[PDB]
Amino acid sequence: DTVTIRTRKFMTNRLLQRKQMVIDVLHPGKATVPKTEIREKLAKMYKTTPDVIFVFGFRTHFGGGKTTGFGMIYDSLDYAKKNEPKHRLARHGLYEKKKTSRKQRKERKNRMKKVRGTAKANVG
Amino acid sequence: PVARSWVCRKTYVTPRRPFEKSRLDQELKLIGEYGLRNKREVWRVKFTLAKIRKAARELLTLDEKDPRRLFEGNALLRRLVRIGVLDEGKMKLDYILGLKIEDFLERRLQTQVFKLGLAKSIHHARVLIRQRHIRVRKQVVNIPSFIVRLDSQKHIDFSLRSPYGGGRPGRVKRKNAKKG
Amino acid sequence: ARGPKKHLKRVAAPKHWMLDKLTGVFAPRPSTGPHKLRECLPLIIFLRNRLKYALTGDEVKKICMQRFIKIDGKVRTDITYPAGFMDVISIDKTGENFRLIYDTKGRFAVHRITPEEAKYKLCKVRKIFVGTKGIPHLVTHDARTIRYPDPLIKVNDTIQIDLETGKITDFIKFDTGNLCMVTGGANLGRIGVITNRERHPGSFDVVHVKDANGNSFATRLSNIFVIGKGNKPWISLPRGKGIRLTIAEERDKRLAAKQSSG
RNA sequence: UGGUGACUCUAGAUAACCUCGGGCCGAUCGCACGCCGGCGGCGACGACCCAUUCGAACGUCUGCCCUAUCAACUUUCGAUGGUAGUCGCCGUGCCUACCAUGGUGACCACGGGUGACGGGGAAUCAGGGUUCGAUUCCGGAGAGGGAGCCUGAGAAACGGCUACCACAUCCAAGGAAGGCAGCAGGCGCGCAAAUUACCCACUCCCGACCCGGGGAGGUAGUGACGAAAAAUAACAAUACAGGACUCUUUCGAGGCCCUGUAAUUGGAAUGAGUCCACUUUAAAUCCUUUAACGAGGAUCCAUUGGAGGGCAAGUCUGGUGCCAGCAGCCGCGGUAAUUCCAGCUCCAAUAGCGUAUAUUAAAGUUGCUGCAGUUAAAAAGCUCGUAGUUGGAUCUCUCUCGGCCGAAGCGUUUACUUUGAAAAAA
RNA sequence: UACCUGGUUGAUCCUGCCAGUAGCAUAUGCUUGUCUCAAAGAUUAAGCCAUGCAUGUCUAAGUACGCACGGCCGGUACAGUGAAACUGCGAAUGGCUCAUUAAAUCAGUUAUGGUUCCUUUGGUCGCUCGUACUUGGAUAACUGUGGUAAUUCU
Repeated sequence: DTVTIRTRKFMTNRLLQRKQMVIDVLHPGKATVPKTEIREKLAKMYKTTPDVIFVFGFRTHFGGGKTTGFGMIYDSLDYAKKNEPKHRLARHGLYEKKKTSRKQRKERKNRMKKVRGTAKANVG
Repeated sequence: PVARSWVCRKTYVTPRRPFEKSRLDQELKLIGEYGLRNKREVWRVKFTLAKIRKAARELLTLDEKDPRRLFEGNALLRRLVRIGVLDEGKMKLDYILGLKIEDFLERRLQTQVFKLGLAKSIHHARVLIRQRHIRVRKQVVNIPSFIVRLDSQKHIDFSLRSPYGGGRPGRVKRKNAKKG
Repeated sequence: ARGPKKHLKRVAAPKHWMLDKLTGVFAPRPSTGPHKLRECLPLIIFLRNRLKYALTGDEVKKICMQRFIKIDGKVRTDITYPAGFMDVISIDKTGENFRLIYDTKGRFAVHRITPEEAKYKLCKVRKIFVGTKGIPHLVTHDARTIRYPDPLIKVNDTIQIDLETGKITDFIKFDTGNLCMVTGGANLGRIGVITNRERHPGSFDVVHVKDANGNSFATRLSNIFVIGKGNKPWISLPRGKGIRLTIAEERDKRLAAKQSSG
């Protein structure tokens, strides 16, 4: 067969400007559908652009029948960029995290703790 | 402090006398008849039966109209008839003490696959269930100890992807076809 | 041991919050406020666990800092704000108003009220005292002080408060025959008409309450909250009308509903 | 005025006082428009006082392991009480002055011991119990040992300070600087315990704060502490074996069912593994999902203890010959060793099994339930006697205002029993 | 599952203990294919610690004449972003360990009418009879001159 999408626990959250739902994906003989194809399917189902649709947490049931995950369709892309976790934005190429590791930041902070004034900017 | 849970329990009891001849013979009879792997499966079913018997025995000392006796005994009886161990005609607390270990061993998915004819022998049934060939309703079940409820007995099919029921030959058949 | 504590362990959190045991070590320690720590519901619990508008506490913060939440007519931006009994939670963005009424299992039920009923609340008065050149003050269970109350309002009565002004509009005396809800103890959340009050000087008075179905229970005097005058409540009751069902009756009702509808 | 069971409460009134180290009545900031030199709406921040929100502190009642080879203890070093004060946030011998001579104890005071932090709880347990609880929840205490403090609402704080004691660091010898019983990691100790990893995505906490931070916490690495599920084969044809809930003058047809070191043969099934794309997730850090390859000695080879009894299973064979060794106990071994060293075979549990120690049941061998004391261990030489323990019969709607109860009260008290309230979760 | 068995004797019945038997918790030995949950320097040394990290924090709304960036007219008092520094808050929570501790801690009960309370929340906040269209002096950050082998010294 082909991939089927259903949206179980649909809810309209006006407080975060979105619609949040549970997505069931029927792929009876395929690997777990990539999040992008599910996003295109949801965009077709809800008559919107697939750039305001964030899906995550997809678990495939034992035996290979279906997959269950969560999805959220935002009112616009700016509302998405405002209400979204930064990692789900980075999964769409809309956000880039810092490069430094925790260790570098912590040691740099402790190094600046040992100087006073503008010399703090001269550490690191 | 961790967000984890340490709740766990053992599901069997090791017998007091390790080398009782009659006990060994009976346990081997059960293992051979139901195709179990070791004595721990026999002891596990024994432990569940013993706990059910203990609950029933405690509830039989209460007054026949004690609300806790009514609620808990009705729940226990409904559970026992749900998995088909107890006939719904015999739904008194005193009939719980009449159940044997083989009534609980009969409801295993291995035994049910053997009985419904999907397998030629009980060991064949075990290897079938363990090899993702048997599904209950729409769920592939790999666990031979799966206790089948009464409402689930009618739906034990042969899986929709198994070579025996779904229509895709296995590795051996495909390789032999590729040989010629 | 030195100074106040600021954390609340998940297993040490009140049971009526219905929190998990695997979602982190900690629970939202409610901020100080009108209601006690164990007799409240933090806004994060209400928004995320009950209404499920937010999946995480960060989304609760995102909701609250948009000023979409009001409690008793005031916009509250603290996600651990303790909202307690009788409190009115207004969400004008979604146009819905809730009142925190105990469920019969002693838990805060998600109870929806009309916008007309969100304009007021009931408050159990905790003390009356004259102070500051003869001005009489009244302190309720919200820890809110009202000057110049009606002279007939005494302790343990119930006053109706207009939230916009905060002034008393009416009151019910704590008298035999007035409807009351139990706010503490084993009988928490139960609603019935007061039938007796056995006074124990120097100790806790015991109030006997008769439920609408005839069941009779008792509580301490500090656990009674008069709802209305006579059998008529002054607020809309939750899905259950305060009538506790025995576990057998609950099981029978669930089975009958399953058979009837599915 | 008001309140409590109860105030020397709250409120009111009068004569005054008000700390040089006097206290309240805003010289503060942002955003929008607005009408005469006007009057303003919405917030942010900051005082004072009142209001158990969060607490803290200090009291009541009951409950705490062993020990008499600890029977008297405390009263100069306040011991118990009274009066006045000091100090303290307050009650109080908390301290001081004076007065009294008290206070505790076989119903175990005082002293000693504790591989003693207390509790929720854990193991075991027919009923009764016996042991354990450093350990993630609550309470306490400490931050090398003592002691003293600063700041502050809150600390006698130690990822704060001051000093001494012990240890130890850099020194240009003038000085300076320490505190892992936080997370990793190292040494030492020992029978005995993991990575100097990733991240604030979750749970929450802190801050001026929607934004920053968090070795709290999460996530992985090591992991046979432990717990759950669960492979190491299934089927068929073919010797043969037996029965025969099948047919016949023993006979035999035994595919009419079920076994069987048959390394027989035959095709099917599949995951351990290697690999790909997803999915997972803060980051593929597994599980799940799809796909490729992946079993005949399916060498893709299950082990740990045993075979006289207790106790399941060989007085089979070879070796040793009271030796070596086995053996928890009884015992085996000095030329057929059922017991040692081995081969074969067998059985017990099985991804687990053996051993040492502590502990529970067994132990009705600590006995309350529930043991014993003529002779097996044991009744004091005998009598008196205070605590202690036990103690014969009997004795058959409580008054009110409001004379339908909407409504009363003091009925000798306790134990006991039933009920009700209150009583963290895990 | 309210259970026993071997061992004193030539043999017997006992007392009685030893030994066996099952769980549990530490250590250890041999062995280990899959998968889930999970304990883990407690015991002896509350013994000693190299190194790194573990507590910091700014909104429209305390103080911005750091071009360190910055433009819109730029002798517009202050466009704006913003390190530093002063100010405020927190650092008394959390985490660790179990040394001390035997009516002590702790548990249940009750009390504070015998006290303290940052913060939150609700009130009071022109109640006082005698330049205000806004007062005073420092001080940081910044510039510049140094001292000590050495410090988060100054």
